[PDB]
Amino acid sequence: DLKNPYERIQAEAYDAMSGIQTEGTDDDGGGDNIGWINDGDWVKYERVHFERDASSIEVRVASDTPGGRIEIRTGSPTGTLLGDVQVPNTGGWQQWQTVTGNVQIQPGTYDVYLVFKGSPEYDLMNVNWFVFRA
Ligand code: NA
Ligand code: NA
Ligand code: NA
Repeated sequence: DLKNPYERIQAEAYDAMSGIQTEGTDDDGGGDNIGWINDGDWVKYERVHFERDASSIEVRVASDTPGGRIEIRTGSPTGTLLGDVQVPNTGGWQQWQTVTGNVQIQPGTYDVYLVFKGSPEYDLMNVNWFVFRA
């Protein structure tokens, strides 16, 4: 029941969340995405085990609005920021692109949170999956 950050983790496979909902995705491979994302919402993935330092994250995203950003934190939604990712308008809620951002994560096992940030006035993005790189 550990999660491997160096292979895709599906965003709907969260252990806790605040503010979001899931739906079926039109992205290739099918499956699901999280959506209805607003400024301050988050998702938690428990027991994510890094055997080696991570230096970036890659996230599969879509947005019909101006987008926003994803903060990577551990331990709690307020835990130290380890990196972030900018998410642009992609031309629609099921128009998918992969974005990346730097992180610094040392080996260990963590509760990983993706915390969504942007304007409070519109929903920000959809997320299919994410994966870290060393
Ligand atoms: Na929301
Ligand atoms: Na960044
Ligand atoms: Na997914």
